Amino acid sequence: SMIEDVSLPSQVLQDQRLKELNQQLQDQLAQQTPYQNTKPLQDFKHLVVEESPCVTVKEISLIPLIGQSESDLQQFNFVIKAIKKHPQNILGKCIGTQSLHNIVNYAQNELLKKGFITSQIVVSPQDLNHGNLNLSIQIGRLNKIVIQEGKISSLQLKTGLPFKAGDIVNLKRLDQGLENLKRVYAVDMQITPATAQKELTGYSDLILKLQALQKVNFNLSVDDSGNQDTGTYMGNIGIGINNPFHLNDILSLNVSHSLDDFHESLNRSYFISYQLPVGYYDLGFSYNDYQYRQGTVAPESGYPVIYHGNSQQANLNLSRVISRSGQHKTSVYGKLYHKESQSFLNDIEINVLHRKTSGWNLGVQHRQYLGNAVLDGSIDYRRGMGVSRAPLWSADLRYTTPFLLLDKPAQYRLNWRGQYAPKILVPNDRFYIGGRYSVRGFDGELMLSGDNGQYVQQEISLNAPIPNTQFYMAVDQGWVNGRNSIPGQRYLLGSVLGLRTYQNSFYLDAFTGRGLIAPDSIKKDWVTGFSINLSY
Ligand SMILES: CCCCCCCCOCCOCCOCCOCCO
Repeated sequence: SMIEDVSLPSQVLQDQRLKELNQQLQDQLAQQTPYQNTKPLQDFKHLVVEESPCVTVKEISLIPLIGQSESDLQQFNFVIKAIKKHPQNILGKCIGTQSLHNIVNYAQNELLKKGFITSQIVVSPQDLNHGNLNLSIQIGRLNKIVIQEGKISSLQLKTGLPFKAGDIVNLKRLDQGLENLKRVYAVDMQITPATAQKELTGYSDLILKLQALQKVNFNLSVDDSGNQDTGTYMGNIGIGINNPFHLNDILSLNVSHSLDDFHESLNRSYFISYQLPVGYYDLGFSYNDYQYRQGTVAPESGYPVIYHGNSQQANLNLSRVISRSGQHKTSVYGKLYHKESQSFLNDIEINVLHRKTSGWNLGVQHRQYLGNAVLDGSIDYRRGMGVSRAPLWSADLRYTTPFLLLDKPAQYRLNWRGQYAPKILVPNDRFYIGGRYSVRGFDGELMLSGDNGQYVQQEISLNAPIPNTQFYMAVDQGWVNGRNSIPGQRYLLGSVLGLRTYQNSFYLDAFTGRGLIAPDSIKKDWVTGFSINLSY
């Protein structure tokens, strides 16, 4: 007997659409604007200079101020570490007033490097009488979080901000907490000195002005893509609920209906996503329900042959920011997933196509800023069971930058996704190319596939003379290789030209494309696509 999932095309397109949807929801979360706060005024190539009166330093130490425990100072030994590490070998040199000023400025830049923007390196110059350079730290702390405007529960502050009153002010934790609050608020954050009767000297007040974002958001989309003969028609209802349980949380709902004339299929899809932050951590869970019907409902033969089936997927996600700055953000994550799928023929179940799978994902993601350019990507390791240690490597890379093109503002965009499988994969685990999600300019009725694969999408958009409009041209490329692939059919090259416009909560995206290079079994026909969305 010949085993066959006649629905494999519709399920591949659903997975690609699911991945695109999850990326768009993650991209909706506002990040902190990039900056370069640790800006060296003077480069510190040479701190020691030849000076009129100087003292020979024989010890560089960090010395507690009044009321400072040495556990408080243990966190700041990197300041003295950096001093002693400097290739000018400060220890044993003759230090006058100008070099001492430079050594202090260097240790303060190092303080700002690690994010302590309200702390200050001071010198206790009395012990220089004995050749001892003794540094001290004015530890700047947080006195009060002040909500000048907007409502926020005490629990929201505790879970969204990884810091509390009385902690040491660090810009990495301020930015993290600010990003968590910007999921549900428009946020204004200011640092001011704390006042006592008329100041608290070592303390700061965090002034927050909050304005809640629209609680309920709707997105209705219709898409009509295909070739000049056949096409697919999609309808999407997206609902975004903002801060429903007052936990800086976001709940997303999506219902999709599709009519694919390429595979004479009808598809419905339900998707729910919940996400809440806990300081540097992030918790998420999602669920997808997918159903299809395939065949001719009223055939000429009088023998109706309908293939239909359902598929469910549940996911639990946990990620933690491990490193961040004004120009980068890095996090590690772990996923737990369970999948279940069954197929039918005229309401009779095909037993050998009943599939339950489960497994876990481990990965790391990074985002990097330089100027107005954004670079972000991830690498993922997956392992899943069946009914057997099937390892899958996944990777992602995206790059965006503005640039001038014939003296008009423009944007360049590159999307790259790659998959490497050491072992044989089942059909659904393969990497597919050709269609709106993998290589544009192809209709997707026939896709190339391999156990290993990668595509790179490239696109340039320029502003139209009309406001809130832009033209774009795109060139995409796909590659498949490894098992489940046959040579000579391993490459796709498509091109797309189109336009996009936004008219007062109405978004249009239309493109016409064609396949440039393809194996003989691929049509290289002309394709069109029209997308309309309404948010309110
Ligand atoms: C440590 C592994 C991280 C994940 C890497 C997966 C991306 C590797 O994809 C390889 C698939 O290549 C298919 C054919 O490639 C031909 C073109 O190659 C030129 C660019 O490498």
